[PDB]
Formats: sequence, C-alpha cells, structure tokens
Amino acid sequence: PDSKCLKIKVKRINLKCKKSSSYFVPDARSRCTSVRRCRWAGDCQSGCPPH
Amino acid sequence: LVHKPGEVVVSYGGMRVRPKCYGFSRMMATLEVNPPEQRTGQCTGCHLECI
Repeated sequence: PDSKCLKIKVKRINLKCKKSSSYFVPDARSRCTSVRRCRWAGDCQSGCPPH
Repeated sequence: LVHKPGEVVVSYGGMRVRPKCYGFSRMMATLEVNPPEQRTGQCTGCHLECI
C-alpha cells in the first residue's frame, strides 16, 4: 500500500567555479657558484665550447 | 715543472680559506623525522546563547 521516501536537503547555494587545472608553485631563491682555472693546455686555447 | 693547475683556494661565505684537501664524495648521514600525529585534532568547550 505505501512505501518509503527519499529526502533531499539543501543548505547553501554558493557561486563557486570549476577546476580548469591544478598545480603548485614553490618559493625559489638565487644560488650560484663559479670556478677560476688556467688554460695550461690545449683545452682553453681560444674559446670554452668548441661548437 | 709537473703538469697541474696548481693550488686551489676556495672562497666560502666571503672569506678565502686554504684547505688541506678538496674533493667531492659521498657520506652516510641521517635525516630529520617529525611524527606530529595529530597534535591538535579537535577539542573545544563552548556554549551558545540568544539575545
């Protein structure tokens, strides 16, 4: 004769957006080092990279 | 004269130091382990009143 029901509860209706993409950008700094050498051979005749 | 670039001096932290030996190798070490394990999960004692 009768049956159960299915209740639908609504609390808030906000104006949200979708998710086009997701990523994480970390904080970065500036770090660098160098080295001073002498030619002393045929390795540093004219330029450092040959081609 | 032997074939070598000579002695090497390294400037670390603005100061020039003359080390005894200079090389790059591996070394066994440990890491920091922070097991917080829900330090402050949920705890609050409050009440509600009407005006």
